[PDB]
Amino acid sequence: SMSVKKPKRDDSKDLALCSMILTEMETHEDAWPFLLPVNLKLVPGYKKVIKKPMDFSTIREKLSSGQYPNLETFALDVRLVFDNCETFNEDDSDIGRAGHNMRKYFEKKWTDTFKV
Ligand SMILES: Oc1ccc2cc[nH]c2c1
Repeated sequence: SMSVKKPKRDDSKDLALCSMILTEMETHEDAWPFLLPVNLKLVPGYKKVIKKPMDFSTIREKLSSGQYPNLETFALDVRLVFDNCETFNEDDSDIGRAGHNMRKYFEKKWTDTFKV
């Protein structure tokens, strides 16, 4: 409360660390469904169904331009990519399984990097 401050973690490296995690995401062999925005006019239904599209390049743009207030808003956008993927694709479709794989990969790197 007022004039009573809880110790807060050192967040000085958060930008660099999220950037490094994102780079690893981007280089993963299963990243291809998520590298660029979905072709809004080539994937029928995607525009109406997916209310908040997100993808790695858009996350990179936002990260590079100071559009994430904190590391948690960055994680929200990454998870959004995979939540959207789950909504639209079958679990055992190539794109669906890629999403599950990428999510697992992200959450471990997230835990390992920040859950000190
Ligand atoms: O490459 C794709 C194609 C379709 C969807 C729907 C959510 N994420 C997607 C990624």
